[PDB]
Amino acid sequence: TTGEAYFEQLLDHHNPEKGTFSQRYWWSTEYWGGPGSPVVLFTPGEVSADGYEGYLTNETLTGVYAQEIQGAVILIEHRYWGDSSPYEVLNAETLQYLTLDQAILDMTYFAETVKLQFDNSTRSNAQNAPWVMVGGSYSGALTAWTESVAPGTFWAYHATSAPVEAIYDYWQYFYPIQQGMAQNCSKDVSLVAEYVDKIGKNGTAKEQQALKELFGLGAVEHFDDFAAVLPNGPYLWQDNDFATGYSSFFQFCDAVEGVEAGAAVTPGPEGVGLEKALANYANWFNSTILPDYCASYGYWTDEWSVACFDSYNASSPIYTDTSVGNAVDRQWEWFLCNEPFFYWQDGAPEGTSTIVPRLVSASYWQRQCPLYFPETNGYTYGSAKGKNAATVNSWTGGWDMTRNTTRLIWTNGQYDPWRDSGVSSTFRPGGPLASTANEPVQIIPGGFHCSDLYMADYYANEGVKKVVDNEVKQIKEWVEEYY
Ligand SMILES: *[C@@H]1O[C@H](CO)[C@@H](O[C@@H]2O[C@H](CO)[C@@H](O[C@@H]3O[C@H](CO[C@H]4O[C@H](CO[C@H]5O[C@H](CO)[C@@H](O)[C@H](O)[C@@H]5O)[C@@H](O)[C@H](O[C@H]5O[C@H](CO)[C@@H](O)[C@H](O[C@H]6O[C@H](CO)[C@@H](O)[C@H](O)[C@@H]6O)[C@@H]5O)[C@@H]4O)[C@@H](O)[C@H](O[C@H]4O[C@H](CO)[C@@H](O)[C@H](O)[C@@H]4O[C@H]4O[C@H](CO)[C@@H](O)[C@H](O)[C@@H]4O[C@H]4O[C@H](CO)[C@@H](O)[C@H](O)[C@@H]4O)[C@@H]3O)[C@H](O)[C@H]2NC(C)=O)[C@H](O)[C@H]1NC(C)=O
Ligand SMILES: *[C@@H]1O[C@H](CO)[C@@H](O[C@@H]2O[C@H](CO)[C@@H](O)[C@H](O)[C@H]2NC(C)=O)[C@H](O)[C@H]1NC(C)=O
Ligand SMILES: *[C@@H]1O[C@H](CO)[C@@H](O[C@@H]2O[C@H](CO)[C@@H](O)[C@H](O)[C@H]2NC(C)=O)[C@H](O)[C@H]1NC(C)=O
Ligand SMILES: *[C@@H]1O[C@H](CO)[C@@H](O[C@@H]2O[C@H](CO)[C@@H](O)[C@H](O)[C@H]2NC(C)=O)[C@H](O)[C@H]1NC(C)=O
Repeated sequence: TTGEAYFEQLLDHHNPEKGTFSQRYWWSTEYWGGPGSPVVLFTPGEVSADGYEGYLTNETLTGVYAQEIQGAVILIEHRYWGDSSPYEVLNAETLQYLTLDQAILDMTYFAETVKLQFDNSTRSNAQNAPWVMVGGSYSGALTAWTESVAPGTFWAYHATSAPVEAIYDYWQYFYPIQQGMAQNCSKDVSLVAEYVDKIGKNGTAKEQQALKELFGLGAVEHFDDFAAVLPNGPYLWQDNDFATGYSSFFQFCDAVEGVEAGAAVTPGPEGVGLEKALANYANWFNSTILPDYCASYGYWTDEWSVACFDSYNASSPIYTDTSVGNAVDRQWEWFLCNEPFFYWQDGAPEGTSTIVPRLVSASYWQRQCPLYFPETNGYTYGSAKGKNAATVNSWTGGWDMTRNTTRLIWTNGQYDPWRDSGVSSTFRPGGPLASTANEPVQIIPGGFHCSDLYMADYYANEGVKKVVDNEVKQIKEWVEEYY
């Protein structure tokens, strides 16, 4: 049996008397064992909960967990998304309560205090029953940070592809993509990305314009903004999966190496060279990607519109649409500018090879925060009041929260673009966290973003199956310890 309910969440957990707001949540007792049985808690994170109904199911890791431990599952919508915002206009004033501190106490308070329709008794709240927090991507960092910051409510935690370390200049976002990408495609995307830099730095107004026209982006005023489209190639890697097959990422690397989908003859490890890779890249963007791009924000109808790419128009609707269901996910942008997480997705520093133009820099992204959030009735975003990535790592422990852990399990993906801000990062001091009995961690060979949350991956790849079986076994053994 299933249901949808509303929980009256505290607006300010340190001031419970500024009042409440309504937060949307769903539950299934499909595998529930009755009072005192476990509860598996999940939030989609930085997104409306519309369409996430599958996480109540054993087609996702969350239900698989519930089936094996005979618990219920509850999907909770994160504050400020979907039907769970305390305000209908999101600016620097109203967004003041969208904070990691508040999100964390949101879950512990919910688990400790919600009056569940399938159990009016207190006997399945977190004080009298084991609650398992599961999350991937930011929700995984939320799971882990709750273990770090408010340890005593949930019984166990599983965090997959969690970016627990806040990083300002996060060029390492593209490092795993470089590694897992084909060699020829890696070298050739490096060539094009470094050419865009040389034209933007040491190049003429005429050279710059010509280059921007190869992509069909001649009307883009700022060269900055043109360089920011090129990761559209590497970005597709995050849409990968062990069941996506011949996916859009691989279609892009074929376009760059000048071949058709099932070609008999292909380039070797060294690729096709700059003059050829430049044209294929440029033609791939103008042909497949650019059409209807801006139109997918709903703010423009023109199929060949080029306005979405203008990050300097302070009046663009990507900045001024303050509605809860805006298109750019400004709520997530607030965490980046205010917490501050940053995670700015940039080209590598000068010593280091890059598949993204170095023009796409931390400053490029930082600049956009006051346009997303102009100063409102005295309030700003935190990185303008002096906060930085150490503001968060000081509090959460970042990478080093692994030092004292209890009943928390990590999964990461070998080629996950969010790997290098998580616990298995190659840049973390000492290298990837070593697995221990007390604190297990495993890396999915060849893995992408949260590639163990969909069961389609379980059947499609024998590596995921090993990882899914071990962690399901660890969550079972740990919950049994509650009795
Ligand atoms: C130099 O540059 C080259 C050009 O870019 C580059 O080649 C490209 O490499 C990438 C990465 O290796 C290839 O992507 C893979 O493609 C696999 C499918 O290949 C078949 O389809 C391709 C697409 O073409 C389509 O074309 C038409 C379209 O209508 C149709 O034919 C159909 O749609 C085709 O699919 C073909 O390109 C490909 O061609 C092979 O066979 C041809 C003869 O028929 C031959 O001409 C081809 O030549 C190439 O290779 C040979 C060497 O063998 C070389 O001599 C040639 O010159 C040329 O290089 C080629 O042999 C096929 O017909 C995908 O399976 C694969 O995706 C898997 O992996 C990723 C990443 O992990 C996952 O996202 C996917 O989900 C998927 O995972 C599944 O499969 C893997 C298997 O490894 C498992 O690990 C997973 O667990 C999962 O398994 C599950 O699903 C499977 C079914 O999907 C089940 O089997 C399994 O049991 C599980 O259930 C990836 O997309 C890309 O195709 C290729 N491009 C070309 C043109 O070749 C070079 O790498 C590069 N070299 C260097 C050194 O840098
Ligand atoms: C996932 O859960 C479904 C139920 O939601 C399981 O299907 C049930 O299986 C039992 C035993 O085989 C049957 O008695 C039920 O009639 C099935 N229910 C439905 C709705 O089909 C399914 O077996 C589970 N999958 C796995 C891999 O364990
Ligand atoms: C690891 O962290 C846990 C959680 O913060 C610590 O457990 C606390 O220990 C103090 C002192 O004994 C108690 O007053 C608290 O009630 C405990 N809280 C919980 C939630 O268990 C634990 O001491 C830490 N372990 C190490 C080795 O530092
Ligand atoms: C910045 O964005 C605003 C809003 O999208 C643009 O203003 C619109 O311009 C179109 C034609 O370009 C008019 O049809 C609309 O009526 C305008 N609406 C508003 C609210 O201004 C503005 O042109 C953009 N600025 C630049 C330099 O491109």
